[PDB]
Amino acid sequence: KIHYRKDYKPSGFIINQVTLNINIHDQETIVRSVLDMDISKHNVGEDLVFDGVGLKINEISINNKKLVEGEEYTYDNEFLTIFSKFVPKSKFAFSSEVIIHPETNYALTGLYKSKNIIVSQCEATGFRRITFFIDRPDMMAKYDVTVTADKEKYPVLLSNGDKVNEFEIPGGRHGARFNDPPLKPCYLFAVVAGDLKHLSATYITKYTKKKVELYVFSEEKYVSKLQWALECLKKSMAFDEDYFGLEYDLSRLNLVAVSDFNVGAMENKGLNIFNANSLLASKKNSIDFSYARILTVVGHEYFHQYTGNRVTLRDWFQLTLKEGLTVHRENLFSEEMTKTVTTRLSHVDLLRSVQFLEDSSPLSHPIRPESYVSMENFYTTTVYDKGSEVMRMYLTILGEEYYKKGFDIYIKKNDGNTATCEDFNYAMEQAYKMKKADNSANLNQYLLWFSQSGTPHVSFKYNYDAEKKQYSIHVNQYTKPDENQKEKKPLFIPISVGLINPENGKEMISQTTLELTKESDTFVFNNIAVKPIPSLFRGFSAPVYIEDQLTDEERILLLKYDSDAFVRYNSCTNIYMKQILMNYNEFLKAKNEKLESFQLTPVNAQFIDAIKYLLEDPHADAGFKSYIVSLPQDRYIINFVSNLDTDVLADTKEYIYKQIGDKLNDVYYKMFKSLEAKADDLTYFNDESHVDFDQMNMRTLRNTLLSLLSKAQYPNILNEIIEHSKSPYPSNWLTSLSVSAYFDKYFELYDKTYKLSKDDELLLQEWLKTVSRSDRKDIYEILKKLENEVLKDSKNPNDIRAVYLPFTNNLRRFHDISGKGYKLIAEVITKTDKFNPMVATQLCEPFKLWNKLDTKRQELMLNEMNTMLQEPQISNNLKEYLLRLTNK
Ligand SMILES: O=C(CNc1ccc(F)cc1)N[C@@H](C(=O)NO)c1ccc(Br)cc1
Ligand SMILES: [Zn+2]
Repeated sequence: KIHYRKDYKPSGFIINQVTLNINIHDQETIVRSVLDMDISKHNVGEDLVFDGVGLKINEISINNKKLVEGEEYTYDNEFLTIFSKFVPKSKFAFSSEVIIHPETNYALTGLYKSKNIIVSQCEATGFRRITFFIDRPDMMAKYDVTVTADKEKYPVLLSNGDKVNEFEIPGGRHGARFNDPPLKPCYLFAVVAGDLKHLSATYITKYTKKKVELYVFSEEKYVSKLQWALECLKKSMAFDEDYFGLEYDLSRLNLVAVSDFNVGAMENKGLNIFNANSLLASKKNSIDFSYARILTVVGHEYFHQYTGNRVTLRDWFQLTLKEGLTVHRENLFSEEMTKTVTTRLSHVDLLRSVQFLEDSSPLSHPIRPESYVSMENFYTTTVYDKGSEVMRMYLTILGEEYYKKGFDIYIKKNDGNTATCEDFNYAMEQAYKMKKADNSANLNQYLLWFSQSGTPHVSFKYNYDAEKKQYSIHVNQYTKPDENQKEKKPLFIPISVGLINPENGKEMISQTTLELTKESDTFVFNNIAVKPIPSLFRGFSAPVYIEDQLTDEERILLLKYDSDAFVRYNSCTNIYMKQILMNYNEFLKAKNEKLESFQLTPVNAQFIDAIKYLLEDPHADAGFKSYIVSLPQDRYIINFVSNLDTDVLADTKEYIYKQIGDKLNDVYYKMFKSLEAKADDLTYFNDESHVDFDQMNMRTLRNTLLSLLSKAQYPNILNEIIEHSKSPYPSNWLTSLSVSAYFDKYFELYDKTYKLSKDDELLLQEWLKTVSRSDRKDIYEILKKLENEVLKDSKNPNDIRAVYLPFTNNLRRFHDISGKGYKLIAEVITKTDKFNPMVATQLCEPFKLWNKLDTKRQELMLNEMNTMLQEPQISNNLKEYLLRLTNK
C-alpha cells in the first residue's frame, strides 16, 4: 500500500479519550484500553478500522458489549475492521484487552524490553503495536494511563502527564496512574518501567517564574554519567527562553537513557527517551564527541516541545516541519553553546557528503515527499538536514529580528493545533512583507524548496571595470532533472556575499545577501575601488553545489584572509577538489592504458605554504586547522566523479597526502608536541559540568596530526603513539589504537584498549568503532575476531552498528574488487532484518552510492542488493528501501 500526500483526508472518527491499563508480567504484558470515540463530520458510514499490529486479542467490545469475531469484526494482525452496521452513530466507547510481549520485541518499536527496562517507542507507527488505535498524528486525544508491574524489578514507573496515584497490589506488585489532559497525538505517548536511578534539578522559567522539576534517569550502574545531560537540558531551556522567548509549560520533564534504541532519542511529551550513547558520558569513559552529541540531542528533543509537540503535524508528509525546524533550532543552540566555528562547518560537512549523495541517488526525494510505503524510511538526512538548511535560509533572508517575528507568528497562530509546511511559510511571509515594507511581497516561490528534489548548482562569472570602479557578479542556477521533476524550476536562493580587497584582506562592502530568484541574474556594485575577490555563500547560505570559478591563487587569498569561516574552508575544499580530480584522471589513464611510466601534477606549492602559514598562526583556531589538513570526505568527492574507481581514488588521496606531508610533517610534529599542554590539561577531568569545546578541538587537531604522522611513518612516531596510549582521555588512547595500525604494536594496543573499554557498555562500543575503522590489511580477519569474541549474537543496535558501519568507510578494503565486503554487509543486513527492519535499512547505507562506482563494483553491489531482495522473509521496510534504491 502506497500513501500519497495529495490523498490526505480527515478521519470519519474522533477519539476524545484514551484510558489505558498496562499490566506488565514476566511472560506477557496485558493492555486494556477504553477509547471514548465519536463520529466526525467527515463520516460517510464506513467501517471502523483500527491499526493493530501483532496484538493477541483477548476481547473487544463496543459500549461494554463484547464483539463476536467473524460476524462483527475481522482482524488480520494488521487492521481490526469492525463492520459499519455494528458501529454506533453517536458517542460510544470502544474497549479491548490484548496481550503483547515486550521481552521478545527485538524490533524496538512499540513496547519493548531493553536489558531490565521496559520502554516504548511509538513514532511513527509503534503505538498500534501496543493497542488498537487510529494511529495517525491528526487523531488528538486525552490520555489517562495506569501501569502496574512487579515492584522489586520495576520500582520506577513513568508515563506522560502528572502522576496522580500510586498504589500497592497483592503479590509484590504496584501501580501508578498518570493523567495527561492536554491533547496529543499517539506517537508522543510513552511509558517506562525499571529500576532507574536519577539526578534531578529545579528550573525556574524566565518570565512566568514557574518551577519545573528536571529528572534524568539511567540504570544504576551508569547514574554517574548523567551530569552533563542535566546541564545540557538547563542550557536548552534557557536558549529557547533567550532566543525565542519560549518557556516550558509543564511541571516536570524526564529524560531516560536506555541501552537498546533504534535512533538517537525521541521527544515523548515530558518523557524524552534517549539512546544511552546520546545521554550518558563521563570524562573517564567517553570520547570527546559524546559531549557535543549529548548537547545537541538533548537540545533537539527539548526544542521539539514547541516544534512538534505543541505545534504538531497534520500528517506524516509534513515531517520536515518538525524535524527540519527542530534541527535548525538545535543548530542555532549548538553554535551559541560551543562558540566554535567548527560547529557550523561540521553541519555543512555532513550535508555536502551524506545528504548530497542521497539527493543525487535513486533515493532522492524532496524534503516533503509525495509518497511512502514505510514512513520510517523517510526519517532521512534530506528531511532532517536539508530541511534544516531550508529552515535556516528564512533566517538568512529575514535577518534575526524579522525571523524571530515570523517564528513567533507561527507559534502563536498554531499553538495547540496541527500544522503543515504552508503554515510555516505563511508566517515567514508575513515577516517578509514587514521587512520589505510591501504587503504585495510574497514567498510563493520559496515553497519549491519543499517540493523540488535534487541539489541546485550555482555558478558564477565576474567582470571588473577598473575605470568605472564597477564590479559585476553574474550568477546561474540549475537543478538536474531526476525522477521527481522532469522540469526543475529556479529557486529562491539567498547568496550571502562579501568582497575582499586582495591587497590588504579588508572588507569592501557591507553585509549583503543577494536574492537570486531567476535562472540567472547579474548583480552590479559601484564604487569598488580595486578588483575584489568575492566571498560567496558566507555561512553556507544555501544548500547548493557552489561553482566559484575562482583561481587557486584567489582561493588561497580567501583561505588566508577572508572573514567568513565557511568560505575559507570551502576555498580550501575547492583547491583540494581540483587537485583530486586532476590526479584521479592521471592515475585512471595510466591504469586504463597500462602505462609503464607517467606523470602526476604536484600539489600547488603556494597552497601548501598557506596551510603552513595557518597552522603556524598561534591566533588561528585549532578546530579549523584540523579541517584544512584533511582532504574532503570520500562521499563528498564521489558527487564529482562518474564511474568512480575506488582504488584509483585511494591512490589519489595517498599521493596528495604524501605530497603535503613531505613538506609539512616537521610542522605537524612540532605542533603535536606544543599542543600537548593545553589539549590534555586535566584541571577539570573530574568536573563533569566543565566542558571546553576549544580544548576538545585542540585534541582533535593533535589526533589528526598524529594520524598524518603515523601514516607517513615519521621517524620514531611510535614513541609518541605509545605515550599517547597512556593518556586519561579516551579520544587520545583510542586514537593511539587506530594510528598504531601502521605498526607492529597494533594488537598490543588492541588488547590494552579493550581492557580499558570492556567494563563500560558505551566505551566498549567506541572501542568496537575504533577497531572497525582501523586501517588494517587484515581487517576482514579482525572483523571475524570481533564477531566471535565480542559482538556474538547481540541484538543491540549500537553493537551491530559499531562493528560494521565504520568498516564500510574503508575505501580500499570495503570496496575490495572481489565483492567480499559487499557480501559481508549484505549478510549482516539480511540477518538483522529478521528482528529489526529499521536497523537493517540503516546498514544499507554503503549501498546508497552503488550506481556512482565503476562498472564492476556497480554490478557487484547490484547483485548483493538483488540477493537481499529475493529473501522470502524480507521486511516491508527493507524491501521498499532496496526497490527504490535499485530503481526496480
Ligand atoms: O535520533 C534521531 C537522529 N539521530 C540518529 C542517531 C543514530 C541513528 F542510528 C539514527 C538516528 N532522530 C529522531 C528524532 O527526530 N528525535 O526527535 C527520530 C525519532 C523517531 C524516528 Br521514527 C526516527 C528518528
Ligand atoms: Zn526530532
